[PDB]
Amino acid sequence: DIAGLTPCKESKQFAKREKQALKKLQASLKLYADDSAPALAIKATMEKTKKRFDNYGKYGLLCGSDGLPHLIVSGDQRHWGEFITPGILFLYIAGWIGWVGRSYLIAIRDEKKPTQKEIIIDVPLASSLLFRGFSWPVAAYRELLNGELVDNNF
Amino acid sequence: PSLVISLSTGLSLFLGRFVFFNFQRENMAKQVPEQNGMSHFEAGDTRAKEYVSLLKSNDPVGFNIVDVLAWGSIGHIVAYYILATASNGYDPSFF
Amino acid sequence: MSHSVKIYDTCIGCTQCVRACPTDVLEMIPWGGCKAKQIASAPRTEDCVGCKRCESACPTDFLSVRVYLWHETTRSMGLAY
Amino acid sequence: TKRGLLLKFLILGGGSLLTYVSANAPQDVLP
Amino acid sequence: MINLPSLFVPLVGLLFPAVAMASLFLHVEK
Amino acid sequence: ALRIPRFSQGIAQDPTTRRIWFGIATAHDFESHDDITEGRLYQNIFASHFGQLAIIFLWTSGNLFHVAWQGNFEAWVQDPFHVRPIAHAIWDPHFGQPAVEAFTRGGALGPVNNAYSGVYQWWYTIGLRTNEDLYTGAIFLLFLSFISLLAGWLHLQPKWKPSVSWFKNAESRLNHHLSGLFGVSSLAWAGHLVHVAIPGSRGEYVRWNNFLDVLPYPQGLGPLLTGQWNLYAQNPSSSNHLFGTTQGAGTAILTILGGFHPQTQSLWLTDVAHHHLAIAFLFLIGGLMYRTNFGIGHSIKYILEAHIPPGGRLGRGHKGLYDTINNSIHFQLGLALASLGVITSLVAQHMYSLPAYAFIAQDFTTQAALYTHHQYIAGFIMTGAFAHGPIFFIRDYNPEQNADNVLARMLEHKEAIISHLSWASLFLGFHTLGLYVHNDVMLAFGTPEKQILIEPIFAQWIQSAHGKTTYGFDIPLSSTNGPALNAGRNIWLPGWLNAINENSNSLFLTIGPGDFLVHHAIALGLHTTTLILVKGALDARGSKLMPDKKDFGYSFPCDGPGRGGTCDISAWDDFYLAVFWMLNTIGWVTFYWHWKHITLWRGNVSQFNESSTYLMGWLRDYLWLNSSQLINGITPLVCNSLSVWAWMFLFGHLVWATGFMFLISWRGYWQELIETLAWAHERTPLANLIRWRDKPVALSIVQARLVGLVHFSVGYIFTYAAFLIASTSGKFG
Amino acid sequence: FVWAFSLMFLFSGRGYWQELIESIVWAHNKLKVAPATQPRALSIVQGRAVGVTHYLLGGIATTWAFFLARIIAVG
Ligand code: CLA
Ligand code: CLA
Ligand code: CLA
Ligand code: CLA
Ligand SMILES: CC(=CC=C/C(C)=C/C=C/C=C(C)/C=C/C=C(C)/C=C/C1=C(C)CCCC1(C)C)/C=C/C1=C(C)CCCC1(C)C
Ligand SMILES: CC(=CC=C/C(C)=C/C=C/C=C(C)\C=C\C=C(C)\C=C\C1=C(C)CCCC1(C)C)/C=C/C1=C(C)CCCC1(C)C
Ligand SMILES: CC1=C(C/C=C(\C)CCC[C@H](C)CCC[C@@H](C)CCCC(C)C)C(=O)c2ccccc2C1=O
Ligand SMILES: CC1=C(C/C=C(\C)CCC[C@H](C)CCC[C@@H](C)CCCC(C)C)C(=O)c2ccccc2C1=O
Ligand SMILES: OC[C@H]1O[C@](CO)(O[C@H]2O[C@H](CO)[C@@H](O)[C@H](O)[C@H]2O)[C@@H](O)[C@@H]1O
Ligand code: SF4
Ligand code: SF4
Repeated sequence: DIAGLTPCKESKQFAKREKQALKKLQASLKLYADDSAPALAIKATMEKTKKRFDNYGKYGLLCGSDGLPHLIVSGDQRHWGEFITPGILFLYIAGWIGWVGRSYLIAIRDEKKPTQKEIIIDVPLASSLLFRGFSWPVAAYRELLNGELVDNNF
Repeated sequence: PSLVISLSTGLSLFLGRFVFFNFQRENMAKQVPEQNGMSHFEAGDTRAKEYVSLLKSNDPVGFNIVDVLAWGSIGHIVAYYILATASNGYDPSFF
Repeated sequence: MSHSVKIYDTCIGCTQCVRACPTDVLEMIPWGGCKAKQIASAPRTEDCVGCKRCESACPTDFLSVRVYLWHETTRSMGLAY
Repeated sequence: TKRGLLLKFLILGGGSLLTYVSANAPQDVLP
Repeated sequence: MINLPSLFVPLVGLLFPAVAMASLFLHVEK
Repeated sequence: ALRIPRFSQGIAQDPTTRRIWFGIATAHDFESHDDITEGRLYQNIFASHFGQLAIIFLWTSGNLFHVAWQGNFEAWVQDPFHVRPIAHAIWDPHFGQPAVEAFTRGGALGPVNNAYSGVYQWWYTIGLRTNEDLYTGAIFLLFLSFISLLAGWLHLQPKWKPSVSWFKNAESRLNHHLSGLFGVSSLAWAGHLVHVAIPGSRGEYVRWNNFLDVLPYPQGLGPLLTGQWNLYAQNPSSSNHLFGTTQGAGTAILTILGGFHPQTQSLWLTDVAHHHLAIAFLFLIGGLMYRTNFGIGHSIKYILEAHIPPGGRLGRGHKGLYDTINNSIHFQLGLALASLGVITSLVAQHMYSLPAYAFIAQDFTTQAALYTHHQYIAGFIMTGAFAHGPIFFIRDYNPEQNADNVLARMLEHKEAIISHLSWASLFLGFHTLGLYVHNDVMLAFGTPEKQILIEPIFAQWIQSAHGKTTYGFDIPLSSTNGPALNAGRNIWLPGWLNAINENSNSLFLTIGPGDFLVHHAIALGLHTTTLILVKGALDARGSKLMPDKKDFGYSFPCDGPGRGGTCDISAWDDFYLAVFWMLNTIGWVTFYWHWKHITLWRGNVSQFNESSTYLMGWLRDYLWLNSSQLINGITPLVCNSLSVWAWMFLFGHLVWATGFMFLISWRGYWQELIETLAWAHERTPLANLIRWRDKPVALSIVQARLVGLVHFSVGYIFTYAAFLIASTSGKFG
Repeated sequence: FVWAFSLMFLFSGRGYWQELIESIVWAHNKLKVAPATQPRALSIVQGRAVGVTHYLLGGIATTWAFFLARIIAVG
C-alpha cells in the first residue's frame, strides 16, 4: 500500500523470488534418494520455506522492488504489530529483567557481612523476587515515581 | 502584483528614524565617548545599557516614513524641480 | 616543578606505609603535630627520575604524582648517555 | 685550505653546477 | 635553443632543501 | 651542554633529542611559554594570522597560475565534455618513457593531472574566459597577498599602535563585521556577479576597455531607485539558451524562473545574486545592533545579565558569561570552530544537489572529491572545536567567577550528561548491529527473504511534503490536491524545488531500507564521538581517579601505575581518542555517498537498494567491486592509465599500518634497546669520539599517541583520496 | 570485525574507561542499581591481554575463512 508495493495478494517481483532461488534448490536432478531415508532437501527445508506458497499467512507485508518485504509500522492500512505488538512485548519482558535487577539487589546491603554474596546467587535468578514482574500490574508505573525510589532517595 | 516599493518604502521607514541627530544638540557621536582609547575598565566587561531611552522621536520623526514614502515614491518624486538643467539634468519620469 | 607531583596525604607516618623510590625522598621532618609526627611531601628533589612508585603505597588521598616535571634534566631520565 | 670563511660559495657554486646544466639538456633523451 | 625549462624542481625539491637541512642545523648550532 | 631554543627554557637545555621535536610543536602555544604577556599573546596571535590571509593568496595565485599558458582553457570554454581538464605539468626524472602514455592527456603536450578542485568551473562560472583575455590571477591576488604581510609588520611595530586592550571589545567589532565585513562583502559581490559576469554568462563579453559604455540594458539603472524593482523578473533567461551565447538569452537580471537544464544543472545565473543582494540588507540591518560610542543600540551584557528565558523563577543564574567568553580566548576559538564545523558540511552537503557551477555533477568526479575535503576537515574541525572548549576549563575558567551560573551546573550536573549520551550510543550500537549481521546471516544462509529491512518512513516523508511527487499518495490535508498551498502557488516554488525523482540528478534520491541504516550509523558516530569529546571536555578538570587533574590540564598524558591503574586520561588523550570516531563517522557518511552516485550514474540504482541492506556486500560490491580499474594499473603488463593513484593507495595502506608501532609500542621498549644500541658507537672503531649533540632517546609518552595518528590519518585519508578518484574516473559508474 | 575491535583494546588508556565507568556508575546509583562489587576498568595489562588475543583470533580466522573457500571449489 505505502511506498513499496502491495502485500502478497500481488507482488510479481516477490513471486520470482519464491521460485528461482529456492526451487533450484532443485538443481539436483536427482541425487540419490529414490526411496532412501536421509537426505532432506527433498522434504521441507524447501517445503518449510516453500509450502509457504502464495500464502505466508498473508500479513499484508509491503514488499518493495526485488520484492523483499519492508516494514512500515505507522499504525494504519494494515501494519501495526510489526513494532508495537512485538514492541510492548520487548518492553514488558525487559524491565521485568531489571525490575528484578533492582530487586535481587535491593534485598541486600544488610544483616551481617554482605560483601559479594553476589558472585554466588542467594536465590538462583532470585527465585523469590521472581514473578514480581508479571506480578507487576501497574507497579513501577506508580510506586517507582511515588515513594521507595522516592525523590527523597533521588 | 508585488508591492516591491511596498517595502523599500518600508525600510527607509526606519533608517530616517535615522536622519536623527547629526543636527540637534551638540556634536557627532554623542561625541566619541569610548571608542578609541578604551573604556574604564569597564572591565568585565562592559557598559552601558538602558531599557529607558526609546522616546525622543517615537512621535516626531515617525513622520519621516511618509516623507519620500508619500509624494516622493509612488507619486512621482519632486515634480517641482528646475534649478540648472542643461549639462543635462532631467531626470525624466520613468513613471 | 621542576619536580612537582603531590603525594602528600595527612599522616605522613612512614611505617608499613612507604619507602620505595631511588634517593629522592629523605623526609621524616616532624611538623609540630601530625600523629606519628613526620610530614610534608619531599626533601631536595633535584636528584632523581620520575616514579609514582612514590605513592603506589602510603596515601596521597587526592592524586599521586607521575611524570609532571617537564623541565627535565637528564640525570633526570637514565639517558643522558 | 683557505677555508677561512667559506662553504657558502661551494654550496651555491658546486651545487648550481651539479644541477644547472645537470638538468636542462639540448634535445631530451627524455624521461 | 629548444626545450629547456627544468630548474624549478632541483632549486626547490633538491637545492632549497640542501640550504635548510644545512642552514637549519642552526637548531643544533650556528 | 649549551643554551638554545628561543622561547622556552626547560626545553632549551635538555640534552636529548626531545630538545628538537618538542621545539617543533610548542611554537604555536603562545599563552604561557616564557616569552608571553596578555598584551604579547593577543598581538602574538594577531600578526601571526596576518601571517595568515597571507599564505592563502600564495596558494590561490598559483592556482590561477598553473593555468593561463597550458592546462586547457581556450579549450574547456569551447564546450566542457567530461574529458580530463588540467592542473599542472607533472615533471619527475624518475618517470619512464611511458611519459607518452595517457599522463600526457590529449590537448596539452608534456604530462599533466587535471582540475578535480572546482576552480575550473568558477574562474569560468563567473565569466572570466578568453586566453588572450586571461592571464591575470597571481598579478592581482599576489599584489594583494603581500599587503597581507605588510600590516603583519606595520601592526607589529609598536608606535603606529599594534593595539592591546582594544582586543576584548566586541560590540564595536562584530557590530562592525556583520555589517562592514559580511554585508558589504556580500553586496560588493552582488555588485560583481551582476555588472561583470551575468552578462559574461548568458549574454556576451565586457571588454577590458569599457565599464561605463557597457550597460546591461539600453536606458540604464532606469527607475530602480524608483521603487519599481519588480520588472527585473520578466523574460529573464529562457532555456533554448545555448549557455554563454545569448540567442534565447534575453536580458533582465534577477529571477527565480525557468530552472534545471540537461545543458548545465547548477543554480540559475541571476538567483545567486538577488540572494547575495537580498541577504546584504539583513546583515547591514544586523550590523548596527550594538554600541560603538555614539549612544544608540546595545550593551552585550544587560541583555544577558538577567535576560534569560526559562530562568526568571527557576533558581539558575547567568553572571558575566561575557567576561568569561571574552577573558577566555578559547571559548573564543571553539565557538569559532563549529559554526564553521557545522556549516563546513552545510556548505559541502548543499554544494551537491545544489551545485552552483557551469558543468558540475554531470561531471561526477570533481563533484565527489570535493564533498569530502569539506567532510574531512568539518569532521576534522568539530573535534578541535570540542578540544579548545576543554582547554577553557583548565588554563582559563574560574569556578568562583562563573557559579550558580549556567556554564557551571553544566559542570556540576555532569555525571548524567555523559550517560544519557552513552545510553544513546550503546542503544544506537547493538541495534544497528543486530540489523546488518542478521541481514548478513540471512543471506549466505540462502534466505534473501527473512532479511530485516525497515523503510525510512520519516525520511521520504520529508519530501512528499515538498516536491517528491513520487507515484501519488494523499496525506490527510494535502491529497496531491484540493488543498494545495492556496496561499502559495505560481510565485516562489516554480520549476525549482521541483526536481522530484529525476533519475539522473533530482536533488533528492529516493530513499529505502539501505538508507535507514547508514543513516542510523552516521547517528551512532556523532554521539559516541561526542560522549568522548563531551566527556573529554566535561572534566579536563579532574575526577575520582584523578581528582586534582589540573594547572596544566590538557596534555599531561600518562600517570603512575597503581591507584586503579591510570592512563590516557588527559582531556587531550580523549581528544586523542576522539579523533578515531571523527575518522569513522566522516567515513561512514562519505563512504555512503558514492555507492549511490557511482551506481546512480553510468548505470543502475537497484544496486545500493538490496545490496546496502546488509554488510558483506558493502565489502564485496563496492570496496571489492570498483577498485578494479586502479590496481591492475601497475599490472604485470606495463603502467596503464593511473599509476600515481594505486601507488598512493599502497602508500595509503603503509603510512596507516605503520601508525600501529606508535600505538602498540609505548616508549619503554624503545628507549631500552637504544640503551644497548648506544653502547655500539661508543664501543666501535671508525665511529668513536664522533659526538652527537642530542642524546639518543625514545619518543615522549604523549608524542607517540599523536605520531601514530598524524600517521594513522594520512595513510587513511590518503587512501580514500586515491581510492575514490582511482575509481570514479574509469567508472563505470 | 573482531580484529577491528582489538585496536580498541590495544590502542587506549585506562583511567579512561574508569572516568567513563563512573558516569555510568552514577546513573546506576540514582535508580539504586550499582555499587556492590566495585565495578572497575581493565587491569592495564589485562587490557593488553584483550588486545593481542583478539587481534589474533580476529586477524587469523579471517584467512581460515579466506582459505576454505579457495580450495573447496576449483582448486
Ligand atoms: C582546510 C581547508 C580548505 C581548503 C584547502 C579549501 C579549498 C577549497 N575550497 Mg573550501 N572551505 C573550507 C576549508 C578549505 N577549503 C571551509 C572550512 C569552508 C566552510 C567555511 C569552506 C567552504 C567552501 C565553499 C563554499 C567553497 C569552497 C571551495 C573551495 C575550493 C575553491 C578554491 C579556493 O578556495 O580559493 C579561495 C578564494 C579566495 C580565498 C578569494 C575569494 C574570497 C572573496 C570572497 C574575497 C572577498 C573580499 C573582497 C575583496 C571584499 C570586497 C570589498 C569591496 C570590493 C566592496 C578549494 C578546493 C569552493 C568550491 O566549491 O570549489 C568547487 C566553494 O564551493 N570552500
Ligand atoms: C583553525 C584553528 C585552530 C587554531 C587557531 C588553533 C590554535 C591553537 N591550537 Mg589547536 N587544534 C585545532 C584548530 C586550531 N587550533 C584543531 C581542529 C584541532 C584538532 C581538530 C586542534 C588540536 C590542538 C591540540 C592538541 C593542541 C592545540 C593547541 C593549539 C594552540 C597551540 C597550537 C599548536 O600546538 O601547534 C603547534 C604544532 C606544530 C608547529 C606542528 C606539529 C603538528 C603536527 C600534529 C602535524 C599535524 C598533521 C600534519 C598536517 C601531518 C604532516 C603533513 C604531511 C603531509 C607530511 C593554539 C592555541 C595546543 C594547545 O595549546 O592546547 C593546550 C595543543 O594541545 N590544538
Ligand atoms: C569496530 C569495533 C569495535 C567495536 C565493536 C567497538 C565498540 C564500542 N566502542 Mg569502540 N573503538 C574501536 C573499535 C570498536 N569499538 C577502536 C578501534 C577505537 C579507537 C582505537 C575505539 C575507540 C572508542 C571510544 C573512545 C569509545 C568507544 C566506545 C565503544 C562502545 C560505544 C557504544 C556502542 O557503540 O554500542 C555498544 C557496542 C557494540 C554495538 C559492539 C558490540 C558489543 C556487543 C554486542 C558484544 C556481542 C556479544 C556476543 C554475542 C557475546 C560474545 C562475547 C563472548 C561471550 C564470546 C562500543 C562498545 C565508547 C564507549 O565506551 O561507550 C559507552 C567510547 O568510549 N570506542
Ligand atoms: C609497516 C611498518 C612499520 C615499519 C616500516 C616498521 C619497521 C620496523 N619495526 Mg615495527 N611495528 C609496526 C609497524 C612498522 N614497523 C607495528 C604496527 C608494530 C606493532 C603493532 C610494530 C612492532 C615492532 C616491534 C616490537 C619491533 C619493531 C621493529 C621494527 C624495526 C625492525 C628492523 C627493520 O627492518 O627496519 C628498517 C626497515 C623498514 C622499516 C622497512 C623498509 C622501509 C622502506 C619504505 C624504505 C624507506 C627508506 C628510504 C631511504 C626513505 C627515505 C626517503 C625520504 C623521502 C624520506 C623496523 C624499524 C623492531 C626493531 O626495531 O628491530 C630492529 C622491534 O622488534 N616493530
Ligand atoms: C535553525 C535550525 C536548526 C538547528 C539546529 C541547531 C541550532 C544545531 C546546533 C548545533 C550546534 C552545535 C552542535 C555546537 C556544538 C558546540 C558545543 C556544544 C561546544 C561545547 C563546548 C565545550 C566542549 C565546553 C565549553 C566550550 C564549548 C562551548 C566550545 C533549523 C531550522 C529549520 C529546520 C532544520 C526545520 C525546518 C525549518 C528550518 C528553519 C529550516
Ligand atoms: C552482534 C552479536 C554477535 C556478533 C558476533 C560477531 C560479529 C563476530 C563474532 C565472532 C566470534 C568468534 C570469531 C568466535 C570464535 C571462534 C572460533 C570457533 C574460532 C576458531 C578458530 C580457531 C580454531 C583458531 C583460529 C582460527 C579460527 C578463528 C577459525 C550478538 C548480539 C546479541 C544481541 C543482539 C543481544 C543478545 C546477545 C547477542 C545475541 C549475542
Ligand atoms: C619506533 C618507536 C620509537 C622510536 C623512535 C624512533 C624510531 C624515531 C626514529 C626516527 C625516524 C626514522 C625519523 C623519520 C621521520 C621523517 C619523516 C623526518 C621527520 C621530520 C620532522 C621535523 C617532521 C619510540 O620512541 C616510541 C615511543 C612511544 C610509542 C611508540 C614508539 C615507537 O613505535
Ligand atoms: C574499551 C576498553 C576498556 C573498557 C572495557 C570493559 C569495561 C570490558 C569489560 C566488560 C565486561 C566483560 C562486561 C561484563 C558484564 C557481564 C559479564 C554481566 C552480565 C552477565 C551476562 C549474563 C551478560 C578497558 O577497561 C581498557 C583497559 C585497558 C586498556 C584498554 C581498555 C579498552 O580499550
Ligand atoms: O642540452 C644538453 C646538451 O648540451 C651538452 C651538455 O654538455 O653540451 C653541448 O655543448 C657543447 C659545447 O661546445 C656542444 O659542442 C655540444 O652541443 C655539447 O657538447 C651536451 O652534453 C648535451 O647533449
Ligand atoms: S602519605 Fe605517603 S609518604 Fe605521605 S605522609 Fe604518608 S606515607 Fe608519608
Ligand atoms: S616518585 Fe618521584 S620522587 Fe618519588 S621516587 Fe619516584 S621519582 Fe622519585
